[PDB]
Amino acid sequence: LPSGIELHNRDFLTDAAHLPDASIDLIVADPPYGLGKDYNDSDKRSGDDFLAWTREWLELAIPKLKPSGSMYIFCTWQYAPEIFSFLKTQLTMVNEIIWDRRVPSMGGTTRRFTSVHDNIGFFAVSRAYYFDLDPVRIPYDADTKKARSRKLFEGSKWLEMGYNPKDVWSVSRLHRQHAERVDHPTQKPLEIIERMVLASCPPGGRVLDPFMGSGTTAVACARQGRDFVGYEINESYCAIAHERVNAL
Amino acid sequence: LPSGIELHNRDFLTDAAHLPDASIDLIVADPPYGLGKDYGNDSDKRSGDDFLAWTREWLELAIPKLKPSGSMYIFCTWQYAPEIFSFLKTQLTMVNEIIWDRRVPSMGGTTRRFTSVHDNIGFFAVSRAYYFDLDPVRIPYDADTKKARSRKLFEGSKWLEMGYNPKDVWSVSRLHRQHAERVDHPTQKPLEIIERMVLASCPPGGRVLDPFMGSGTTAVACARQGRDFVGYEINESYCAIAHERVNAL
DNA sequence: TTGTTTACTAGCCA
DNA sequence: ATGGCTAGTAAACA
DNA sequence: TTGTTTACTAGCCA
DNA sequence: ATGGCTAGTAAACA
Ligand SMILES: Nc1ncnc2c1ncn2[C@@H]1O[C@H](C[C@@H](N)CC[C@H](N)C(=O)O)[C@@H](O)[C@H]1O
Ligand SMILES: Nc1ncnc2c1ncn2[C@@H]1O[C@H](C[C@@H](N)CC[C@H](N)C(=O)O)[C@@H](O)[C@H]1O
Ligand SMILES: OC[C@H]1O[C@@](CO)(O[C@H]2O[C@H](CO)[C@@H](O)[C@H](O)[C@H]2O)[C@@H](O)[C@@H]1O
Repeated sequence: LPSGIELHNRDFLTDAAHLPDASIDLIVADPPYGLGKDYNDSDKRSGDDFLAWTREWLELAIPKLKPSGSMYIFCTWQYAPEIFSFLKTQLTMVNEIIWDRRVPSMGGTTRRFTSVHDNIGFFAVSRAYYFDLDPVRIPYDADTKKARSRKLFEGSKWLEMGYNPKDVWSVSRLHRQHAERVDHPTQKPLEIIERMVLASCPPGGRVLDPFMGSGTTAVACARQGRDFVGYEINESYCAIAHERVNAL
Repeated sequence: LPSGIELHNRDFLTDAAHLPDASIDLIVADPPYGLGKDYGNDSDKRSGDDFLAWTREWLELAIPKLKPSGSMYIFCTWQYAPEIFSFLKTQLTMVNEIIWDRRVPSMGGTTRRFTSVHDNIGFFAVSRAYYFDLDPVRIPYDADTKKARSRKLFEGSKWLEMGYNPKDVWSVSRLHRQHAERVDHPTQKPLEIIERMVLASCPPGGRVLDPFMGSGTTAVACARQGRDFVGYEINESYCAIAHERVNAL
């Protein structure tokens, strides 16, 4: 395991104290959504119970942010207004990013529009948070270049280097047979996590994942060169995280 | 003006008495986002608690106008969506959170954030027996995509042979100024998405309310789809365009 | 071209 | 207050 | 092929 | 407390 890469198979809430306050540049928080998934009982909480537990781990993770830190939190629309409304009292919301998973959730419903997107709250401790777009700009290919280029835009940073990813990221969910896929139920694309890691944490900086699971953020910090602290209570997920960071 | 489509050049929050309680099948509300736009008025200049109290006020007037099967779509920005949705969940139940991918991002010149190309829409319902019909809004596959999707497991399926759910993310590009449908409105919404709402959550003949009709896109939607419509808008210029868009059908 | 699957069925009736 | 039966649900990876 | 624009800069300075 | 100046921000309509 590399320098700065820390994998703790420990309950984050008990072992948060073991992490120094104001010592993490970025928190990549993909916690249980409260959707009844089989991880333990972590995602088997619903309603005000789940909201209370969410707040409980958030008040432990927030103080560990440096004055320049930022945070991305994954959630479902079913709870996003409340969790975001709470986090707006503690930090400032810089963005709401929509992961358009392209592939919709199945079930067989016809009484509503099917879920295709996940909500991501992008918060910051202060207005002097760190944000660097250049590493995450998306380049135009030759054809997309020739289409967007005009003598009003020639030389513009968005044209030559790349455009802003925007607050909706259209990336397909990892198929079970995808090369990236491992033995985790709710994996996250490396594209997404890597974008966030590059855009809000200095090189060699510290990224905390209170609910790390497969080490997706761990892999994202291994490459791109950033320090990482992870917390996953499931032994098998920590194993797969190790294998994922020990193959780069 | 056609029958069943009513256009009012007044303030909504004050004519709410006129509207009967439990008469509206569907509310399609596109309110001021609290963003500083100039609608010819200063309604979108409110921010923070001012904006949110004003929002909750007009909402407390609009909600009783929905009959039990009633539903509501509400446009908003991510800066105020958590609070607005949190309040509305105490009144009605949230069925969906639809994200309007406007495809074209907001301009300004920032490099410290992610440019906006999403608007939030809250889909709430009064009861669990709310009206909803997906078949009018199913998206049919074309001769190439259905072929790419058709497997023996899916042959004869409702979603394959007819059309799939539009999902809670609608990637409909914003209306360019030179676009044919575009009128002289600062924040015009495309006819596609409002027509989708009108077709799905309002039965043929039902009454739709747009407290902030603007250019009357909901009026055109209700006229083209055989649904009654009522609207409110203080700008007479916007109401004039709202008219013209309906008489042109 | 094809098997298969991913964080988000639901309304009745009993 | 609580299950079970039903008609039903996409895009994209290997 | 090309002009033009649409609900959402941002920090500094005199 | 107030503009102004800067360095910038894109898909898609006509
Ligand atoms: N108290 C807890 N502390 C640390 N991890 C937890 C805790 N409770 C649940 N978890 C784990 O958090 C993970 C949530 C996952 N959605 C994270 C997946 C991860 N983002 C990935 O891309 O693979 C689950 O695997 C849980 O086992
Ligand atoms: N009290 C008010 N009552 C009725 N309309 C109002 C009020 N305040 C502001 N408005 C208008 O509400 C509209 C908000 C816009 N989103 C309407 C756009 C409209 N959905 C369209 O299709 O273009 C503005 O045109 C306002 O002038
Ligand atoms: O608006 C529904 C919304 O509420 C949530 C919590 O955000 O669930 C709560 O409210 C439901 C109302 O239908 C109850 O069924 C549920 O018991 C309660 O927790 C979400 O599940 C849903 O998105």
